[PDB]
Amino acid sequence: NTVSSFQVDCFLWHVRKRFADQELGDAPFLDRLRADQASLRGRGSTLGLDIETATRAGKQIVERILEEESDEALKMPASRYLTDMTLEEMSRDWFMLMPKQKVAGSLCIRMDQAIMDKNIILKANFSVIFDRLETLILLRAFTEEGAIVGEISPLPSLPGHTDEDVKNAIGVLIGGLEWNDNTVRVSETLQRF
Amino acid sequence: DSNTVSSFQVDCFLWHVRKRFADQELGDAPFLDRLRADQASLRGRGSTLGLDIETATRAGKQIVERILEEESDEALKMPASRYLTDMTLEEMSRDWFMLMPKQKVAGSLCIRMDQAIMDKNIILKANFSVIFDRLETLILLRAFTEEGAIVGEISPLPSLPGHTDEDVKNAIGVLIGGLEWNDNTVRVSETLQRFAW
Repeated sequence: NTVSSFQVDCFLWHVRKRFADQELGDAPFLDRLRADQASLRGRGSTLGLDIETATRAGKQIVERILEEESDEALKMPASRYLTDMTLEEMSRDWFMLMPKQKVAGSLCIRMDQAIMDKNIILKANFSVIFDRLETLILLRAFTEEGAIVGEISPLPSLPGHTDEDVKNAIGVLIGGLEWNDNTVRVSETLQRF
Repeated sequence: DSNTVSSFQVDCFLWHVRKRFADQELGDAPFLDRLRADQASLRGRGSTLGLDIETATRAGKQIVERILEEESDEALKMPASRYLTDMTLEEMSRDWFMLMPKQKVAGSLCIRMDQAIMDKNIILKANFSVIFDRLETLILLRAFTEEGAIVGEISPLPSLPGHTDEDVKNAIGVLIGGLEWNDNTVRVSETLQRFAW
């Protein structure tokens, strides 16, 4: 497909662009770049296509090719690690005055019934794969003041958890926190996955 | 000088990507004519400079990996960081204890091992992230006996400046040392041999 090719081309041009802006890039390289820029512009018009749009489309094609890569020398795993929490934040000391604990989906859910009227955000350190959650390592609930008042942790002593298991556990946690007019928010990385 | 070998490598790797695209049977004739012609042209440029293509492709891969990471404009950014796990979650999670503690801070890394361990075969497993074919951020490394018992650890320190892949190789050496002085025989994981060393 002429269209598929063109998208890939606009995207690769874009990368050779950023490269030339990193101000590496020798003479004939900046020559080809200029020539390809003219070429693409006209191919754009002939195809009645929008370059910014077409660049975006080829980005998704190129992406899939790299994640598809079976070559050993170049292969990437790929699972990836997202950290919402600093190291200090994960291992930190916390206690509950009026503790509530609940195993669900191979996940241990905890919260302090005593806490009231706080604004709380849910931060999780966890791995993603294929644009969804793979393994949850830890998720903790923090008041505006950074105090920890809740935590969902994996139980490894028994089978693995889904991202379904996790999203459920969260919802169960928010709903417990809200009883005491706590307003509970969720990180933007927890929002996807 | 180097900007020309810099320019050469991206060209090599970008050709490769074009190749994988063409392999999917997606390109039209001009694209393929273009693929063909640039392969020949790339063959010339590596005879003259004096460069290996497979290696330069590899070289340009992280140059592009870089660019895709620093990409402003979210709709185009591609994260270059990846996550390797040698340990299970029960392993990563397990509490363990040293009969005879011996531990050491090394700049944002705690190095721990059990002095009571002698004449054993030990493997070092680690969960960590890696980037641009270099280790990026270690999460946990544990040292296991044949029977699965934890007898050592390297673990990141929380309140401190970031550690580096160098910080981590060094720390590994200090540990294998500690362990071999106790006459244990120490093997490192494949991920570790490839990345951390």
